[PDB]
Amino acid sequence: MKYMITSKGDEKSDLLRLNMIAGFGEYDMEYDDVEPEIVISIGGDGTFLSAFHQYEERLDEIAFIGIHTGHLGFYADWRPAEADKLVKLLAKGEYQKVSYPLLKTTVKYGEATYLALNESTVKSSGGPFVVDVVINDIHFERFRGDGLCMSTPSGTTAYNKSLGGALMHPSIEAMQLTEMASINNRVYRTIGSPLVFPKHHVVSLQPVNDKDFQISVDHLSILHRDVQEIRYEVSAKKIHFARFRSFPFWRRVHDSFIED
Amino acid sequence: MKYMITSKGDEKSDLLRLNMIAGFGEYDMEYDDVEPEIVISIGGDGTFLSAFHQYEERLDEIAFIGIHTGHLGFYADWRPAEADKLVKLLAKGEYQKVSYPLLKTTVKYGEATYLALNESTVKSSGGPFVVDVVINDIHFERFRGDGLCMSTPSGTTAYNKSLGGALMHPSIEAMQLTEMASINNRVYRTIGSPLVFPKHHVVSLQPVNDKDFQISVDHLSILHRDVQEIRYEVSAKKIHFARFRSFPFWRRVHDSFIED
Amino acid sequence: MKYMITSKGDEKSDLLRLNMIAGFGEYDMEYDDVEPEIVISIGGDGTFLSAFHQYEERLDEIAFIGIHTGHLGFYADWRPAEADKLVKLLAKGEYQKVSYPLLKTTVKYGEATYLALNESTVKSSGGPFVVDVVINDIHFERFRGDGLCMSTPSGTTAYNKSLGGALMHPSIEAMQLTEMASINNRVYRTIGSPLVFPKHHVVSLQPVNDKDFQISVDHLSILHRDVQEIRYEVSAKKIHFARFRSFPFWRRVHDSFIED
Amino acid sequence: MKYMITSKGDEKSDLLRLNMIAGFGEYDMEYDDVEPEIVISIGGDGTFLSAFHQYEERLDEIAFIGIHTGHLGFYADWRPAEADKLVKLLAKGEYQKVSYPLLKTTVKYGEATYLALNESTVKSSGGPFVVDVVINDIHFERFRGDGLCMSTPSGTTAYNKSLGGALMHPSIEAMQLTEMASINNRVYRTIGSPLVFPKHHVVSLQPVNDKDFQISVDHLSILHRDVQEIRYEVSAKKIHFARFRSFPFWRRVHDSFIED
Ligand SMILES: [N-]=[N+]=NCCCCn1cnc2c(N)ncnc21
Ligand SMILES: [N-]=[N+]=NCCCCn1cnc2c(N)ncnc21
Ligand SMILES: [N-]=[N+]=NCCCCn1cnc2c(N)ncnc21
Ligand SMILES: [N-]=[N+]=NCCCCn1cnc2c(N)ncnc21
Repeated sequence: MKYMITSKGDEKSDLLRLNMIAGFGEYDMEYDDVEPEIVISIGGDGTFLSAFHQYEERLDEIAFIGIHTGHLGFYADWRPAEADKLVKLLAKGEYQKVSYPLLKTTVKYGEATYLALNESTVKSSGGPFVVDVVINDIHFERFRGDGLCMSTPSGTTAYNKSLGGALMHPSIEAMQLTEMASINNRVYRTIGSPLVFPKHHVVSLQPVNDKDFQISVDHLSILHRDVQEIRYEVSAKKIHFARFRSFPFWRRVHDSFIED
Repeated sequence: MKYMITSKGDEKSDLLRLNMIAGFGEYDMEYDDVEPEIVISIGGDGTFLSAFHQYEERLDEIAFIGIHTGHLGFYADWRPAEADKLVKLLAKGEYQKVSYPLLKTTVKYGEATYLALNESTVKSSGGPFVVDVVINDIHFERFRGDGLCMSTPSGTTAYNKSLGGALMHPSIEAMQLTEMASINNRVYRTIGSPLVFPKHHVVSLQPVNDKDFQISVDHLSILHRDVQEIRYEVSAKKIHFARFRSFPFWRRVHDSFIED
Repeated sequence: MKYMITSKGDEKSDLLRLNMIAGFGEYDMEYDDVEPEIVISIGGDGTFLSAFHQYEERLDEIAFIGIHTGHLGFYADWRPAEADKLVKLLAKGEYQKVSYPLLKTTVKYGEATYLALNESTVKSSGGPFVVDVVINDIHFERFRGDGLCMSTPSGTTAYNKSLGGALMHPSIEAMQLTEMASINNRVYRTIGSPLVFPKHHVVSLQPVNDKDFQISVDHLSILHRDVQEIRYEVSAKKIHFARFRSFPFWRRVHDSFIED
Repeated sequence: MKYMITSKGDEKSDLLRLNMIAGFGEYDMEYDDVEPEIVISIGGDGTFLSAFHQYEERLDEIAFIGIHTGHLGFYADWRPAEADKLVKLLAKGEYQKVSYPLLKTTVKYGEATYLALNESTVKSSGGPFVVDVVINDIHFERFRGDGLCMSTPSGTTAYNKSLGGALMHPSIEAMQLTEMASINNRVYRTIGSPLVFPKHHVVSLQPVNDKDFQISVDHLSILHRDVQEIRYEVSAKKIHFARFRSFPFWRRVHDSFIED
């Protein structure tokens, strides 16, 4: 059973990484960042996202685990001083795997798929943002504002939360769309409410004038030219976590936003 | 196969009801409001809610169908002039049944269960509303404001929508909690975001000073004294609709809030 | 120069009141709760509101001052341990007076005026809340929801803030109206945005079906039957504070909601 | 008394412009786009903003007037078919001038002032947006989100409205700040409520890491590097409108967002 460990690169996370590799050396555990089976993130949630995207082609073969050196994270939910007990149970242990749903983002020109852990956003490159929203091949609305954000269940606690979106429990295979500063007068009308779509529903964005958009998936932001369709749906692929303890999602929400 | 038809009582809905009973008389269809198998609502969504609560003890044995004489409703989605084609297919037809999730509300003193189609709300009888929120036996927050609203998937388009809640597709077995004018300063903290809970999750409300609350289930509002716990969870019971046509939930949302 | 002191009634505020009366006795300062010139509140903001409404017929003749025994308040902005220095400067001192705007609320039947320090709210007695909104004799909208709240500048930090309202600086003679869980579909339309009205603007509420409303002014809540019009405007009367120090309104907002 | 007329450039507005110049030729009215006294905008609100910024150095010497060829605008509030009656009263008439407040935006490096009619916004060039907010030389908060928007009274109906801001009547000399998708957890805290500042209050933005910002004034968007301070305050300069009729601001709000 192979493993690898990424670090935030600062003074604290690098020294915590070298002490776990030394601890993992007392066990016959091979370090392999090429085709690992246990990926360990040390730092914050952004480090976990980078660690996730580094191996998004082997999601079935990998069980993730995150350690937080700064604040408490939603994916990095392991205190740094608890690493020695983590190394012990992650070696000689069987534990159990927990899986979360993911978001597929398809872009067509005149196809490019993506996998997101938190959210995927769309904005305009310069001019005003105007798109028609199609839900299962039915025109629902014509949005105009700053943009739109489609979130995963676990990602509702991120950017989705800042846009008024609802926090969904990760056991629900769904995706949530939220609006960014839309225009609503007697002429232009958007729904306003966040929308939650189940598995096997397809939300499609279609341009109306400008065909250049600034699509961002998680932290990765990029620019697309002459875009024909942006296609959202819940991915069949799932991330796999490795849990040694009961840390409820609703408890992580509490400690992060209420008090801890 | 028995049937019954409730009416809004006005001049328009009563005459539409008598023309369907006459149409149903050409077929060997017995009218029975005691133990029917097909309940028909004529009027609005409020008439459908009353028709629902009139037979919430025979939900498996009943397939509902609603006709709207005023506006377009979410449960009453059949144009009045389409009643003759409805009577024809509802008699000699097999159609297909569609089921939505429901909400169970338990109240304990020193137990009383309820079934809601839209939402269940809690407020205080006079004084300020203060409750502790417990999620699966874990204290999540101490709310203080006007009250709280727990919504069903199909009920997100009602009161839940007015509170900033997200609109969920009815195929998702879940419930959504939304806040009513909460207080948030450096001392008192609520989450603010609407919360979506899956099946088999229990949200419990517990008093902090006053033990009298104005609990309302759908339209039925009542007052409870010396309350110990308000217990929410997704009911195992489901309502059964009878669909003769493709009318997507997202299309009903469009026609009701965008344009029609 | 006469004075009086009200108390929250608890063990802490009553003992703090008797130590100031003893301190005020070393000076030739007459205690008079009939026609005072300096009203002192000890406890919280609710105690200050009661102290305000106890003498709302002598607002020009009174300069208010509040002490907070619990949390920090917006009107009770004096630490309890700073009472001896307060008694000293309030006796032999000239200080300076600060004035805030107030809200006039007129109710007509088939007239009853009120003065509010924070806000005045309107709801329905049982049935749905439906009112037409008239602004300077021009029909602006037909509201339907839970109710409406009209706030004073200093009251924007209270109930107005919980309804999404903006926080106005008290030096602005204005009033702010905010909506309570309104209904908005393709048929019924409200503005949604909080509205800020200047001096000499009249916002009038007019019933549409039910003519019974639960009008509340600050903490005082009451019920009115067969109501014809609810009339809002900025009062010409102003409350008078007595400031010995620089405590900016924006600083009080910071300490109350950010950190202190 | 000189005059000039700008056009949207389309087929409809250009032909409406040439018919007014011909009408203004029957009167001894000199056309002068260098130093006019009456500026006329034909098209939309964006055309009025460009017409405003074309002469923001002669605001006292100019009384503006806008005609709308597309929708109804807030600054272009004159029906196209009413141009002949406009030309008549604008020539031989005295009318009356109406003045609105404006927003001053100062940027310092290691000064550049601006005048806005609607709003001024700040965002980050790439990285996360983090700024400290200083109000009259007092640190109020440390914002982190997408950005911030400071609005004028008449501009509250634009971008400010899309951010949850309140609509202020133009007779109030003030400015309103609204937040753009801020982050709020147990660590990072923003006020959330829109803030309304009176005349002679200074809101200052100060960077925390990145010193490059995408400042936008009305429609004009630009990029600033190595920024030290962004300084907001209500300008002493005021725009001057020329009104021939009673068109209340609250009525323009009604026709634009409710119905017309
Ligand atoms: N991109 N970036 N950097 C900002 C990272 C902010 C914290 N954060 C990242 N993911 C999150 C998540 N799923 N739930 C809650 N909080 C999260
Ligand atoms: N109680 N009551 N009367 C007011 C009824 C208002 C309309 N309405 C009722 N249920 C609804 C629902 N599920 N989705 C959308 N709209 C609904
Ligand atoms: N009614 N009551 N009790 C609840 C009192 C809550 C605190 N509070 C009262 N006035 C306030 C005000 N103007 N600004 C901020 N906070 C205020
Ligand atoms: N920049 N740009 N183009 C978009 C212009 C949108 C309409 N609009 C411009 N100013 C406005 C204002 N003060 N109140 C309301 N609506 C306004």
